[PDB]
Amino acid sequence: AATGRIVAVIGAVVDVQFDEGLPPILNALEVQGRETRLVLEVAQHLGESTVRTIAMDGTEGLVRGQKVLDSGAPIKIPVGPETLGRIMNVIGEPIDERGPIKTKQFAAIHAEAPEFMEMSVEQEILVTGIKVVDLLAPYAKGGKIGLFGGAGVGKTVLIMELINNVAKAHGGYSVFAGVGERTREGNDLYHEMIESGVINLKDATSKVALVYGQMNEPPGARARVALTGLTVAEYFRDQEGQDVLLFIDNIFRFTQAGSEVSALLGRIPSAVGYQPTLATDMGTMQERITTTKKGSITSVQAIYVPADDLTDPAPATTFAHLDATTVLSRAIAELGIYPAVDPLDSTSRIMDPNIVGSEHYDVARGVQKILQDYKSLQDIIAILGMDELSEEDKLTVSRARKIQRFLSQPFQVAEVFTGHLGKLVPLKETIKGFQQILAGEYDHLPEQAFYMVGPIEEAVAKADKLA
Amino acid sequence: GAATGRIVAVIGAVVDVQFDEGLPPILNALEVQGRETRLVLEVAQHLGESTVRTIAMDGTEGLVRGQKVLDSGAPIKIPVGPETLGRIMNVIGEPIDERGPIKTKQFAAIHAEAPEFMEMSVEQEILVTGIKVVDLLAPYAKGGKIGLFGGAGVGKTVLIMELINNVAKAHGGYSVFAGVGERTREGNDLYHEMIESGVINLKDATSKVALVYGQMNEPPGARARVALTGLTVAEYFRDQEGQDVLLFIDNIFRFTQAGSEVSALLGRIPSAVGYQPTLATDMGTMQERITTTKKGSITSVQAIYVPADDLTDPAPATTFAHLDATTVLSRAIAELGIYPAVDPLDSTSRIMDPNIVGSEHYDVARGVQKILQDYKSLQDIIAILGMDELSEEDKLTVSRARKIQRFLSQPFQVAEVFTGHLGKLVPLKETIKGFQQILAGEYDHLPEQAFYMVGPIEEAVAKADKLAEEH
Amino acid sequence: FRDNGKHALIIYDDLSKQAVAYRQMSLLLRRPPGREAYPGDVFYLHSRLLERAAKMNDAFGGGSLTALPVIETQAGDVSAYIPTNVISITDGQIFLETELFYKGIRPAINVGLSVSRVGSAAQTRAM
Amino acid sequence: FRDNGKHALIIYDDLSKQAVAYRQMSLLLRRPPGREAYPGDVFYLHSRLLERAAKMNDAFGGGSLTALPVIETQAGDVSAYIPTNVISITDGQIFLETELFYKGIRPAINVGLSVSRVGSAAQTRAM
Amino acid sequence: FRDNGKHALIIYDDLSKQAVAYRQMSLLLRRPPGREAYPGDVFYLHSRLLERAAKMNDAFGGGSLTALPVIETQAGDVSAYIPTNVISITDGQIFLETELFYKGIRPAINVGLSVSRVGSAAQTRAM
Amino acid sequence: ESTTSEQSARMTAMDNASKNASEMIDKLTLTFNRTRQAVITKELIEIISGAAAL
Ligand SMILES: Nc1ncnc2c1ncn2[C@@H]1O[C@H](COP(=O)(O)OP(=O)(O)O)[C@@H](O)[C@H]1O
Ligand SMILES: [Mg+2]
Repeated sequence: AATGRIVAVIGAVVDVQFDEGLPPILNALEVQGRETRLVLEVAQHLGESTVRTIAMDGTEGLVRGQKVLDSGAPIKIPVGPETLGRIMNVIGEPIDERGPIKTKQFAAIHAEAPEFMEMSVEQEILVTGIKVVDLLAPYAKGGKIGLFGGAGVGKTVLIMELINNVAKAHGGYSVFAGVGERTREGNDLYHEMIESGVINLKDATSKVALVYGQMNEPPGARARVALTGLTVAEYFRDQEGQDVLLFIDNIFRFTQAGSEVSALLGRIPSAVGYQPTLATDMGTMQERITTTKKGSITSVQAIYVPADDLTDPAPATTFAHLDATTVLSRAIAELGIYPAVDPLDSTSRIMDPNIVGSEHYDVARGVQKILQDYKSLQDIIAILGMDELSEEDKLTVSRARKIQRFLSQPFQVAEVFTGHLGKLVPLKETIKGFQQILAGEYDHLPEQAFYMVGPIEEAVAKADKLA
Repeated sequence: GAATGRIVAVIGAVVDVQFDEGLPPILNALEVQGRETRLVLEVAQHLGESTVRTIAMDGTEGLVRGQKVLDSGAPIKIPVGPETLGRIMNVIGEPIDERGPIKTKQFAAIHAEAPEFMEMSVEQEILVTGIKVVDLLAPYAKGGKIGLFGGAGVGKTVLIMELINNVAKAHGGYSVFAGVGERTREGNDLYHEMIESGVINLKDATSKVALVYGQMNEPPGARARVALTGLTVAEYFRDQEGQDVLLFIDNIFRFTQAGSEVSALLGRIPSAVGYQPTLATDMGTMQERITTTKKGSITSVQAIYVPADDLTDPAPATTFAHLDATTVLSRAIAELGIYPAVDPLDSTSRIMDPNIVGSEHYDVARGVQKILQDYKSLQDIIAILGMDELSEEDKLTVSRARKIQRFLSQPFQVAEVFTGHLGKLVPLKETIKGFQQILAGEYDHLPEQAFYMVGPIEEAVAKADKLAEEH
Repeated sequence: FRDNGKHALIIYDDLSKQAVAYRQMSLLLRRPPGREAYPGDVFYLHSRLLERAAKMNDAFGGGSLTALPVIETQAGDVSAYIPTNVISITDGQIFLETELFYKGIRPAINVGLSVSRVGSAAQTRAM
Repeated sequence: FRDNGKHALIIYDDLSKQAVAYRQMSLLLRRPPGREAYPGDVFYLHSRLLERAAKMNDAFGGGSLTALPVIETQAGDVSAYIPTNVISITDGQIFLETELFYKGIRPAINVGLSVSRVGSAAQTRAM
Repeated sequence: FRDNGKHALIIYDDLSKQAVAYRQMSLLLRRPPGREAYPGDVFYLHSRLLERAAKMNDAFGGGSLTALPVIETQAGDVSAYIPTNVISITDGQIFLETELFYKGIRPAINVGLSVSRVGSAAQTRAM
Repeated sequence: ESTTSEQSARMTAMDNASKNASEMIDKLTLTFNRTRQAVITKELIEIISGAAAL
């Protein structure tokens, strides 16, 4: 759509003067006369047939006068069923060098939100299969999750176990979207995913579609990575009707990169230093993840809290959209419990009897109670002694020890390491097992036999075999 | 004369001139005509259509637009040589003491470049001044660089005028005192404290100091260039003559801080907390000309004001790298009467090294600092448990540590008008021996008031006998 | 007085109100603000004032000119911008507090902190 | 030395003076400031530099490059602007305190506030 | 419904998000900010909206309009900039505590800090 | 008798100096957090207004 000469290059900001075919805002340009593709996405209009745009690769070797075309659309990306098991950057090019992605139709990355009369009005609960997550902090469908806990906690093994559970009972594929990630750790993620079974370099038996925008790529191309990993995630909602997942790592580097684009243009900053459009920019990304009538998109996002400040402007704005939290802490790994989930500091907004029912509420409020007093009398038994607690306190020692080991589970994606078969438990098998420990029907079981089993019938089975 | 420009815009202390014929380069000098005093403007920017942006060195009253401006062809040219000794001089090199003119045969333009990598003397030495905190804990070096930190009212004009007494009279080489923006009262004492003490002689030619004085009643473009008139007289004595020099500057924070007073009037966007965006560049342009090359040596002592006792301020915290030796005076110590106020756990030198000062000097000063950091972990217990709850080993720590803290204090000779005591000057061999014995236990039987304000350890037992006789 | 022989004394009540009359007067002349929108040369504003307070020699007349600048501070914090710029021009200080005034010490002078370069110790002989 | 099957090691000393040298250059080119008057692209300075350190593989030569960047904080404040970019980029930090330096522990390493993200794979089988 | 003798009720949810979406509209046109980078007139935004809830007398119909605004606070600060622009407008408050809601008392209404300046004189005699 | 009671009231009155210190730092972390954020904003408006006044 016409030819426009360049007229200014300042940093990661290019300035393109068209003649007739003036493109709309959010239109992707393509510079001609270069080695690999340099795209430019139009962000303003300035008058005098001049636009201004944010570059998405290095801005070196650009001469004042180069001819740049117009695609007549936004950034269009390969969207298909043959994009799983592959890796691409923000503008669709493959970077695992396994061959070009041979696809039929393309899709632009900028759309609008679902309509007011396309929503769903009855809240439902997306079971994953994990024991702690299903019960004490359940996921919604269409909901948004927060994942707290850095490296050294048992984190990436949780991500791959989610993807090997969503495709064994639900049938919806996923997307990974690393936003500004490390290039050194994008390869240990790729090479662990190969040997675990989710990406397969031989056939049509993949589950994840990696979209890596990495840390040495300019700030204009770091904000747009969660949209390109959202655009892929809608073909398995719109055009196929499945229950998509979507991982963003992490939700702070999406926010931090928006403040760099907004300060290269010239906009005056907000409170503590962020951009003025901080809640709308998070709005137009987070509103495209809903449960429409065809299918849904779920999301799982890791959050970094700067300077231990839970009222900082970036995690304040992100908490306004969340429907859950998950906290991975260093201490629960020391006990030997996997995954390292803190069941007292992990929440869920739909924890309410009108949404989850009556049976599920009066168990996840009972097993939430028995682990609160044990943290209190983890001091009285630590100073005064052992036999000096009451005989009704020799049962809050048992039933707060038998339970916090049954929050452990042998995963399936780490199959060769543990040597044990990966077990799955449905949502009525989580509830049937936790009720019988507060009822004390299995009060005659040692606290080690409640370790790395599946249903309630296995812990009992495991105990019989011992000794 | 060349390029007789014309004035167009006097906004503050930043005059802009417009040249018809010949544009002068950056860093020159310009001479405003028709004034009974000498006003010198230095070029700093080139704007387009033959207008430059200068900075005045005096008052900008009476500047009518359309006024002629001459040009000299070089930066500011001061006098220099041997005949500049026992004199006080202006920023543009003029007399301010009413003794007549400076008759020298050599001028030095104040803008030179830092000597290269292949002109760097590498050797370290030691230097003994006489003070039991300098010589024990942060020792100097012959040719090193020495900075005196600390807030306002903690003892920096006293500690720098005591080292002028100690070192700069028993020295064969010369000295220069450059006053970069301080009280004009304090610039009248040191002119008269050294006429009676023989360092300045007003009739013959055997003086051993030179003075450069531009004080804090001066416009903030002239309080940025007396730091450079200093080390241009203090470089002719190192390079041209092959001598040894001492460099005394008080205060060097007024060089940085008077660059923030004309930053935005020049046309720059201001950086963090209000400083100019060229902080660590105009500073390091100057603090690399104060070095010892292989033609001579310079031992530089500079007082460094820390604003509002905030050491993490960007004007002091970018000066901690241009220096070999730091003596940091605190205020919570000088409130206890301890004088010199020098912090024991914050001063630091490079030559504190078991291969230059010896492995007996080193084992002492790493046990003084280790028993003073052992004190502070007990002071948080005393505030709750009280003194008579501690064990008998920890009581022995507090008593020696308070004996050491009082023994680090020493009566200077310039406190003979403030306190009425008499002055000490302790040699190094006694300093090591005295502190070695308090750590051992050979003075565990004395009161603490013996150790306050003495010299050698043999004077701290001649006081514990007078206290017991007058009991 | 001072340039003719006699002895003067001058009180500025106060000098935190000669600064906000410079901040306003020189913002409407379109001069770019510094810290707390104060101009670049508030230190040069107070310093070119407080250095005329001389004590001349006896071959000029010997006259003197004392000065007693008053400074109001907010919440008793002395590390502000305009306080610290004028602490370091004066020889000594008199720190007036509030908990001294209310406990009963009036005039409420902190005699611990009220340091003074004693002025060649011209207290007097009997005192 | 990385493209040819050899190994190397580079020590930036220190990376908190490149970031001030860039900031002087931006704010005279009138590029718009941000927090602490750093430009917007200053995470882009230390991200494209500290990602060239790689461990290549057998089909490219078998080279290496290791980088130790040095960063100076100001009174234990690891939450300023530049010390929070470069903690997010790199693979661990080694944290030295001046309290341990005077209590007799030299080299003055804090063990609690230090980490390496790779760790036990980058050690010999005996250590 | 007010001006025709009928009785209305309006509920906003919430007025702190109208103020972050007016701050954006005023930063982007480069208007000077204030406390927490809020514009100079974030009071007149909410006063001229909440002045319109009135009760008219019997000449003008006798109809009424009741307004219940909603503000969100950050970890319990009732001395922030926006919650003291609405507390000094409305005729009372209904404080809800985040401590009382987790303990179990729901609706977690703090009875010691919730008042009504005018609604005391209008309730039923049975109560 | 008076030695046991002097020790077990040196335990209980030290728990209540430790509970009363947890409530004083959590009220002082919050005041610190707001005062930290309000000086980042304060110095930044000094620069935004320092550029745009040129
Ligand atoms: N021996 C001493 N040690 C410590 N302080 C002293 C001593 N003698 C006098 N003082 C007082 O300490 C103050 C230190 O101020 P001074 O060093 O003159 O200026 P600065 O503010 O630059 O430190 C002086 O006013 C003086 O009254
Ligand atoms: Mg002084």
